[PDB]
Amino acid sequence: SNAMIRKYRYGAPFDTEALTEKIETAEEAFPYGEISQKEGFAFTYIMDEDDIVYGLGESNRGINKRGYCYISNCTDDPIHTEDKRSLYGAHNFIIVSGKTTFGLFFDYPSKLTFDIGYTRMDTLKVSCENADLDIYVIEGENAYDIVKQFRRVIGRSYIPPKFAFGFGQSRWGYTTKEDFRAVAKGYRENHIPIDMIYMDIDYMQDFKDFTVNEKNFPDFPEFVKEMKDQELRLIPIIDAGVKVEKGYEVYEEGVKNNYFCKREDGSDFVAAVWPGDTHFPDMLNPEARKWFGDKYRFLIDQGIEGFWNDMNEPAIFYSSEGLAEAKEFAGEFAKDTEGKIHPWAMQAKMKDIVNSPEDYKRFYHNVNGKKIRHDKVHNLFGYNMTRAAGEAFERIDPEKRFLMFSRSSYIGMHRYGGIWMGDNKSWWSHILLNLKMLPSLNMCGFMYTGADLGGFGDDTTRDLLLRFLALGVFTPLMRDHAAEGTREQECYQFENIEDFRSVINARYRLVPYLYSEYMKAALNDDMYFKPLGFVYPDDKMAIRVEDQLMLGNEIMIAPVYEQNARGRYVYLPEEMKFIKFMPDGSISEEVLEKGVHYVDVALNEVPLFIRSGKCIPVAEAAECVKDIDTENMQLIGYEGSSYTLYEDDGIHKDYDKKENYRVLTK
Ligand SMILES: OCC(CO)N[C@H]1C[C@](O)(CO)[C@@H](O)[C@H](O)[C@H]1O
Ligand SMILES: [Cl-]
Ligand SMILES: [Cl-]
Ligand SMILES: [K+]
Repeated sequence: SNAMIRKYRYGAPFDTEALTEKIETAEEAFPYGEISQKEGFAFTYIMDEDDIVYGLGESNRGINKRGYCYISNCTDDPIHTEDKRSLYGAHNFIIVSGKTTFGLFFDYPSKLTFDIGYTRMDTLKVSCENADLDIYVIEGENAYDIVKQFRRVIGRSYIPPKFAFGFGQSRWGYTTKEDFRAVAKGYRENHIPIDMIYMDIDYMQDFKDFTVNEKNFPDFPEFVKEMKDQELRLIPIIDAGVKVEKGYEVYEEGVKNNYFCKREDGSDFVAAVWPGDTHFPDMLNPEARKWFGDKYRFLIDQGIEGFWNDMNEPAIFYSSEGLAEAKEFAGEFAKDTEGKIHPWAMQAKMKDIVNSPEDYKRFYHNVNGKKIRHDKVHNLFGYNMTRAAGEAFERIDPEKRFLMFSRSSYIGMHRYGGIWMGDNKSWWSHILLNLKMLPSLNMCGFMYTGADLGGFGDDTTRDLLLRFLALGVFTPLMRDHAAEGTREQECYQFENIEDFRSVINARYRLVPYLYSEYMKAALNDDMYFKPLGFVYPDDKMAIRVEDQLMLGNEIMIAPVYEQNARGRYVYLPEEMKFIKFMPDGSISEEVLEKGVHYVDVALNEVPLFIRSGKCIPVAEAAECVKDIDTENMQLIGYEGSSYTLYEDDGIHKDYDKKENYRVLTK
C-alpha cells in the first residue's frame, strides 16, 4: 500500500484530516536534506542550480517558487503586492523538480515558513515553532507524477454544478430588488451571457448570517424565482462571524449550546466584523459544525443553489480587548502636551488591533474534550467552515451539487468547495497573478477557482476588464466582482458593449469543452491547468514558461496581460493551431510551428492554441448554460483526431455511467 508515500511524524500533531488515505508512520531517517529541532522544527535542503520548486497553491509570485519567502498563515490582506508573504490560503505542498525530484506535504496547521532561496539562493528551509507535525514525502519519476500521487491521497476534488461554469456578476453594494433587477436587465437586454448574480453582505438583515433583509425582500423566495426563471441564480455570501444580538436565533442557539469559540475563562470571544460584535462558531468542533452547516437550509429552502464563504481566516477588525487598548492609547495621545506620543505611534496602534496575532491567542476550539488555543490551529478555520457547509449539503439534499467556494482554505477543504483568489486589484499585474496561481492550486486539489475579474479594489478601465475577462473565459470560476466605492465594473457600464458580449460569448461556446475537462480531471484526480513543464518535461525552454498554461490534454492558453498591447510573445513546444474567437462570431485559425512567435490578439479577441493531433468541440453562443446546444457541435483542430466529451445533467452526482462519455471524431 502507498509505495511512493512515506509519513514522518514529530511530536503530537493535531489531526487536520487533510488526507483521506491512512499512511503508517515511517521509522527511518528523514530521506532528504536535514532536520533540526533546536528552534522547534526546520527542514533544510540544498537545491541544485537548475531545480524548480512547484507548489504552495494560493501563494504569491510565480509558478517556480524559488527566490522568495512564503508563510502559511491565513490572513485578510487586500493588498497583494510582491512583498507579501501570507495571503488567505495555507497549501503546504511543494515539489522539488530537477536531477533529484521529490514532493513534500507539511501537515501542520499553524504558522509555517517556506524560505525558498530567499536567504541563500541555493537553500530551501521550511520551519515552524513547534515540532508537532506530519511530513509526507512523495517519490516519483517527475513532478506531474508526484502531483497525481498527492491528489489521490487527499481525496477527490469538489465538483460544482454545471451552471457554475457560466459567467457571474457581483458587487459589494447590491442591496435592493431594484439593484439586482438593473444587473439582470443590463446583461439580458444587451444579450450578454450570464448565469449568476452574487449577493454580498447588504442582502442580510443587519449583516446577520442566515437572515434576509425583511424591508428589501419581504417575499424572498418569490424574488429568487423571478431571477431563476431568467436563468439567473442568486449566490449569497455567508460570513464567519455571527452577530451578537438578543433574540437572533443563530446567536441565541450558539450561546446556549456552547457552539462558539471561547476565551480562556469560558466566555464567548467577541470579534468585531461587519455586524459589529460577533462570535465565531467553533469550526473544529463536530457538533458545532453540524449546527452551523444545517443553517444553510434556511437559504436552500428558498431556492438558493450556491454560496460563498468569506472573512473566514477568521478576519477580525478588532476584539473587545484590542479596542479597549486602542482607546486607552488614544486618550493618552489626546492629552499629551510634551509631544512624547507621536502620530505614527497612534497610527501603529490602530493598525495593530486589526487581524492581530494577539487576538488569535485569545480564543479556543473545543475538540474531543480538549481546548486548543486558536493560533495553534489557525489555518484550519476556513477549511472547516466550508466542510461544515459541504457536509450539511449532503444531509439536506444528497443528490444535488451546490456551488460553494471559500476565501480561506487548507488542503482537505478542496473536497468541499473551491476558492476565489480574494481581494485583488484593478491592476494589470493581477491578470498575471491570477494566471500563475492556477496550476499551483490544481496541484493542491483546488480546481474550481478564479479571481475577481476586472480587479476587486481600486478603479478598473474598459480595456483591463476586457483582458481580465479573456483569461476568465478559461477559469472555472468566472466572476466580475468589485469593491464598494470603485468605478462601476459591470460589462454594460462601458462603451461598445458588443466587445464584452464577444468575449463572454467565447466562454459559453467553450463551456461544453471546459466542463468536460473539469469533470474528467476531477473524476481521475488529475489537473485541469498544468504548467508547460508537466506536459513537455524534456524541453528546457518549456519548463520555464510561466505566462502560458496547458488545459486538459488539448489546448494551451496565453492571455495578454500588458496594457495597450496588441499581442504578445509565445513559445510553442510543438506545432499548434492558433485559434481566435473573433468579435463577428467567427473563429480564425492559423498553424504555427514549434518555436517562438509573436501573435496578434486584439482587445475583443479570445485566443487559444490547439495541440497537434488534438481537437475540441465548440458550441454556438448561447446566453445561459441551460440553452447551450451540444448536439453536433463544431470540431476545431486537427484532422484525424478525436476528443472524448464528458457530459452529464450537470445537476446530480451520477458520474460513473457510460452515457456520460461520447467520442467526437473530426
Ligand atoms: O476583507 C474584507 C473586504 C475588503 O475590505 N473584502 C471581503 C468582504 C467584502 O468586501 C464585503 O463582503 C466582499 O465584497 C469581498 O469579496 C471580500 O473578500
Ligand atoms: Cl421580495
Ligand atoms: Cl488539420
Ligand atoms: K475594481
